[PDB]
Amino acid sequence: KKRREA
Amino acid sequence: PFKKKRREA
Amino acid sequence: QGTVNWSVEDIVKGINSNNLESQLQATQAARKLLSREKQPPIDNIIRAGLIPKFVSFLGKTDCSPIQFESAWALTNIASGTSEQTKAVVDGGAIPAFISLLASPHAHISEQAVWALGNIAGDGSAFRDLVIKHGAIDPLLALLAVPDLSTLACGYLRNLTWTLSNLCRNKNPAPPLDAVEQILPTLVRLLHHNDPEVLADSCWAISYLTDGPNERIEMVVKKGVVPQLVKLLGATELPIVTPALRAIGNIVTGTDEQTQKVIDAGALAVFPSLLTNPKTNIQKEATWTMSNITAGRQDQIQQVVNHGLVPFLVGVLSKADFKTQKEAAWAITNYTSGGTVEQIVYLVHCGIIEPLMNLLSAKDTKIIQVILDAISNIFQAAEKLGETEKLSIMIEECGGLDKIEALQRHENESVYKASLNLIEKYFS
Repeated sequence: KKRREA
Repeated sequence: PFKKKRREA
Repeated sequence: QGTVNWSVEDIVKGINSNNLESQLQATQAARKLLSREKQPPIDNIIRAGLIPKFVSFLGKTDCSPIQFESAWALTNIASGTSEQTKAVVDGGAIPAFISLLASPHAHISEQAVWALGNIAGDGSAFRDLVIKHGAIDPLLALLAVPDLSTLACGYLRNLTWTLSNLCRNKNPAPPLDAVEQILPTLVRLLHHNDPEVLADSCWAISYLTDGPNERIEMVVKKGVVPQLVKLLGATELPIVTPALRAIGNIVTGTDEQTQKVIDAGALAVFPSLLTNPKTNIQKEATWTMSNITAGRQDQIQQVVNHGLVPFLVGVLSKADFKTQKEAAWAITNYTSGGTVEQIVYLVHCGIIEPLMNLLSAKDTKIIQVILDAISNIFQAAEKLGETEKLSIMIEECGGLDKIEALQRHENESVYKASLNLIEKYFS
């Protein structure tokens, strides 16, 4: 569910 | 934060 | 009067003389072209063959002035394009600059630090070559004083900036063993009261906590989260920006790493971050909230407790479009992992109307995120026997006119989720 930085 | 920095003037 | 505005050919004539003073004045002349022209002729200098002459001047311990002038000229060439940095590296400059860190002249040791920062700053391969030549030990030795405040301000700013370039870049990340040598000094710079040292320290921590959860653990274990949260509340936007980035990276990790930032009181700063005049701050704060609402139900409850849901409703109503896209993610995660009570609370805060207004966006990723949220809200309506109420709300605000259309949409994921919300609810 978590989203890492571009 | 600018990866590279010139030493200017 | 003397060394102002020479041409490159004159510089070459001087550097090629067998006269150390003539070499000195032509070097100082090169340095003034490279420090005083906007658009310096770095390429002509390189094409003239001068880099390896400057690198040999770094070793003239007998003549500390030409050390400084050549260190300054090489710093500025290395500040250019990667091909320009490479010419400096190929000229043998790394080990020469590393020996100059031992110089008894502060202005020369400072310039060596500045040059190594430009080299390390080029990317992963040069960062890792500087580490391999052994720069870390003598760089950290320059900070081995009881009180950092006895060091000159510009000197300490340059060091911090270079340390941060040794932490930067990610295909690959810096070696673990470098990171472990550097972390204790970085924790110490993070308590130094100078805004530019605090800024670059937080950037360093932000590079180190981007990546896999094992990297985050090694930072979080150093006990820095409470100091980060304190920098998060600063009035200096150049501190707040990397402090927010570092905090945001930490909440991409495990539920236990996420709880450390909750426990340190991060959520109390979010009202100001979520209404910040700088759109980049709003964007990142909303990204960070989206990773917190991807957490456990008890972490969702702390967002609720701190009064933040109205702020997410506010940011979904009226923000720059990339900020709204992040608020959309925050809503989907909240509705996918929240309890039914948390979800009723969301609807009571006014989530439906701005969620529906965003279905007129020309961007397919957001539309899927929003349909996903609708469907999760409906499931909690199912569990409540209130799907009746919910469909009226959506019809009443313009929801249905929008969802209808997305049946006739050029994307499989879109028309399936919607033609199905219709076939199941509208009805």
